[PDB]
Amino acid sequence: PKRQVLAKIPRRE
Amino acid sequence: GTVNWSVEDIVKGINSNNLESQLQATQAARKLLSREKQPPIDNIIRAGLIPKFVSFLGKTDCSPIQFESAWALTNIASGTSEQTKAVVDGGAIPAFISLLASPHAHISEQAVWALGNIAGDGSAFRDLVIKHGAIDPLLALLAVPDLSTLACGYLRNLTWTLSNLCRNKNPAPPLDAVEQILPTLVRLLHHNDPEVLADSCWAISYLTDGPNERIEMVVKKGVVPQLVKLLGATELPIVTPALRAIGNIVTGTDEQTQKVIDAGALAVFPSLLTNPKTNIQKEATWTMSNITAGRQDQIQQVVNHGLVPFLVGVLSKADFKTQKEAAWAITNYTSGGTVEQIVYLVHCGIIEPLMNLLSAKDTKIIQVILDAISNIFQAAEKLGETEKLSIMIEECGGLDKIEALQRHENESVYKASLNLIEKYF
Repeated sequence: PKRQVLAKIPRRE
Repeated sequence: GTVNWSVEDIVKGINSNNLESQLQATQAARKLLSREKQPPIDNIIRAGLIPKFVSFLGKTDCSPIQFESAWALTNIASGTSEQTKAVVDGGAIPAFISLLASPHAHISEQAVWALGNIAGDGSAFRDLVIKHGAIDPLLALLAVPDLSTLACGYLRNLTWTLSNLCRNKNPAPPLDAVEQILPTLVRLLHHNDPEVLADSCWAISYLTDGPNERIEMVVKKGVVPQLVKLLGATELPIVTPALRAIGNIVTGTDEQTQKVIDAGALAVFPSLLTNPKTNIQKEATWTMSNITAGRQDQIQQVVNHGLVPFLVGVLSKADFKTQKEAAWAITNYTSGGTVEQIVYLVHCGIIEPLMNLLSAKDTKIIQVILDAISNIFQAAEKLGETEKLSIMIEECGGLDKIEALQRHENESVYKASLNLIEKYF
């Protein structure tokens, strides 16, 4: 009966 | 000097026949694209600059313009899928994969970053990055005896980009790619930087978010004890993915779930089930629900670890989403548990908070609670104790709430409720 973080990052500095 | 250029100035410089003017204009583009507030990505794309940036990635002779264009393209690729697509459509993927070999660490790192953004867009670009051969050169950057000799930001960027190659489903990453990446993830999972650990845990959480054959690939690598250790970390950014990973793993086989228990996971759940971060409690309780969906000897270990009172606690007071996971944990527990285990559960006070949840405006939790009440009664009649149990349910207002449910806008709800009221009331 079991039931089942930014992906993108700009460089600013 | 390169600050606050107009896009047309940038275009003018990049269209000059002058590499230094191009470099100056590319850096101006990079600075434009590096401001947090509304970077003019679309204007840059519309000006036709992506193919020029991509061609600059190949200028081994001018590493500053490789870096500036790699950074500009990283930030275009960090945008929308259409913006990432524009980067990919410019041929950036093979050009960035070639820059992973750059002798300049800050350029290699930028290519890692850019590829992370491209892969992070979704399964298709993730797989296209893989098909273009990114994994071998990425892993080669981590092929050092001691990760601690790598620059901290570099290692973090690598770990993050690897986690994006592990990320996303429909489809999940190619099995061969996972098998290729996993040994490095296992190693990163033992590194002492909190951000590397967080992103490594995220990657494992992605890889275990699938069928049991996917879980097995991870569990076979021996990571569960380390995930349990990270489960006890003080840094919430670590506990969160470590708990997601453990929760994913216990959606697998009883044998996979047993590896989590053997690793000592249950000893952390007193804290997790009382954690002040709502999502931790919710995910811990979801995890518990899949452990109580296992074998009776696994239920027994939940018991021995004193976790049933914590499940009573969550059920009694928690974010509603967490209580719903707790309800599932109880219904699973009562479906699979011995009579003695179900008796113990009642002795811990499960009845009253179960009943109190029957007033939830949520049809699924009501169904789940009713299944559990039924399963508890079934164990009671194996002991000739339904009367004592019925009193309990009446003594805490549960009988009233089961009454009203007979007249409820749902087939299974009214059905199971009406059945209870006559089979036992």
